[PDB]
Amino acid sequence: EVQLQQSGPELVKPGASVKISCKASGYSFTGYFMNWVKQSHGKSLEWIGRINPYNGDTFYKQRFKGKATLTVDKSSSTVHMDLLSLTSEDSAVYYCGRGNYYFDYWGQGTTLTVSSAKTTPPSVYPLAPTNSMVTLGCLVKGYFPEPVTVTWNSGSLSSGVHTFPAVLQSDLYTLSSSVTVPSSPRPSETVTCNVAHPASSTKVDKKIVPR
Amino acid sequence: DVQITQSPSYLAASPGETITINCRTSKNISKYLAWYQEKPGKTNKLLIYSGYTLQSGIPSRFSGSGSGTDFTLTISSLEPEDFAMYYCQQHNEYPYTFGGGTKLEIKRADAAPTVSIFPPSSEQLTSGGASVVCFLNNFYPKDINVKWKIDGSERQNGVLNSWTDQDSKDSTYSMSSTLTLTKDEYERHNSYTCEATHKTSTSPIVKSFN
Amino acid sequence: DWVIPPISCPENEKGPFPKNLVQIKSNKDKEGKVFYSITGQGADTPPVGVFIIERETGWLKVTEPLDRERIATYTLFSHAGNAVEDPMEILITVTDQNDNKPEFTQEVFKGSVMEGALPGTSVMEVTATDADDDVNTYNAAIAYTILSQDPELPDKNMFTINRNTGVISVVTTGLDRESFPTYTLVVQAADLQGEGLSTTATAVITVTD
Ligand SMILES: [Ca+2]
Ligand SMILES: [Ca+2]
Ligand SMILES: [Ca+2]
Repeated sequence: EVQLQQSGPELVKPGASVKISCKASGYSFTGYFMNWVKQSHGKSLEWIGRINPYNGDTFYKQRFKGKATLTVDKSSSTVHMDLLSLTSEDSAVYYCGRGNYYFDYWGQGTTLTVSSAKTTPPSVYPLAPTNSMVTLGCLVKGYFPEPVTVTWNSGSLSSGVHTFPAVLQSDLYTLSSSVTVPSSPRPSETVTCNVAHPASSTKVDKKIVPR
Repeated sequence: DVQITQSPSYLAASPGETITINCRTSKNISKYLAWYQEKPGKTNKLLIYSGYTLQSGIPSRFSGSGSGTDFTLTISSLEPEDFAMYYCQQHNEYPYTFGGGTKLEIKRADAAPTVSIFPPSSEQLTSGGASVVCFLNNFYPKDINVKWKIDGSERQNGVLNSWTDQDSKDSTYSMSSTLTLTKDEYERHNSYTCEATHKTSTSPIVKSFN
Repeated sequence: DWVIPPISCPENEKGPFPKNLVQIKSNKDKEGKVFYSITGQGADTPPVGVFIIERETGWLKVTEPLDRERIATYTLFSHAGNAVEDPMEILITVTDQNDNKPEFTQEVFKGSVMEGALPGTSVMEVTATDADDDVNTYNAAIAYTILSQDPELPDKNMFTINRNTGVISVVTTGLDRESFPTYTLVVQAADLQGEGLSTTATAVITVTD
């Protein structure tokens, strides 16, 4: 089984450089060219260039000369891509793919985020409410190191949940989550959202109490 | 460079139907076009290469045609797995280039959005901020518009919107809207309203706070 | 004798159509009006409509893109309540664009070489064809290259391939069957003398006794 395994996500300030790696297995490494493809958020796929692993021979798309450097390490069946003088426009998902022409196998992609913002913990704010179904939520605002994880009642209550993709507001991310329960003549149960934010070591619970 | 126009961008269908996706190229590339499928959490999947050659592991209800400048991917008897993103790529010449993509979404009965409005919390108002949040949940189709009206007056500044993809369990869409002001700019007014305009109602659905 | 020369029209032309090619005239239009029409493949006999004319002016037009690899040349006949002139032979030549890639005659080529063969020993031949005009352009001028060799022992380059003929030869001593009994080469054929469109294939070389 062919497998292209890429290195983990990169978060770097502008002006810096990163090297993204992609390790191949399951086939004779030097038999196929390796490729790198860029995909910006919402945008389409863009081919950056290729390298012949047998001899390091490269070919670049014109607009990436001086932005991207492709290298190979045969002893470890790994291809590397250097990205130099990074800008916010470089923020994207980058894919490696096997093939001299079409790409019959792809890596899972590497996410590059280019930003000058500092690691910031999120502020969590309740969103309290009557129809037979009732919607509750909580707002996750003002964090930078993506991502966060929102669970309701420690994951026991999971259906009826809508965790919305974050939005970049002044170099910081804001996210909201909503949960709907069909609360009834019984006294409305307590409900708390559990916001996990790894990169700041932040585990926070905010209980939603109706006004 | 070979430019590719891939149409349509979006396409809604039901299991069992047959759909087509088209790529037109700016140069005659003979047969050397390939089709790929994209799905979250999965590596991209080659379906057809060289115009009409079915890749190993792909069922024959995927078929390709064309040569020169006009190419078509055809998917007969759609299965639920087939609802995904699709890309063509010419592998004729450097630099390789891709079509803009096609999102194949699943047809579903029209649904009105359940909309809820929320005033800023006690904590946020102590921090000095005031974000009023509006949820528009489980509607279909995805086309929807939100106007914010602060005391009957429309405001387009400070609004941030966020959309989910089509839900996997019930095929609906949801949207979140957030107007952001500060206690100074906030408490000058009394009523705040989001109103949603959608296919399912001739008059917008309105939810207000005081 | 003054005749209309062959009209050349490139294939794969873009819009808009119709596109003018040549105008034909009969000086018998001096006395009275003349009606023009053309016959032949591309106008009359199949294919149909590719070449047309407007009877009032005599403008021979083309209405859709051409493909040299299907129809390389057309031959039409121009005409003029009575016939005015004996028909005129109008030859149309489709000029070539590099729109086809070289293809190897097969995906995998088998070959064998004797262990200890001296450098220069012919091993095998790979072959590709290009469907473009190889007499008036370079769009079918194929150069062969080796893209990779597996394994890379005793040496990284045990073999060479001739740019023009596709013959693969030994360049290094040391072929040993008990050591490395098979070599796999990825071979490439590119047109425009090696600078243009390419495809690949595989050469599998067995080392014998
Ligand atoms: Ca042609
Ligand atoms: Ca041609
Ligand atoms: Ca050619």
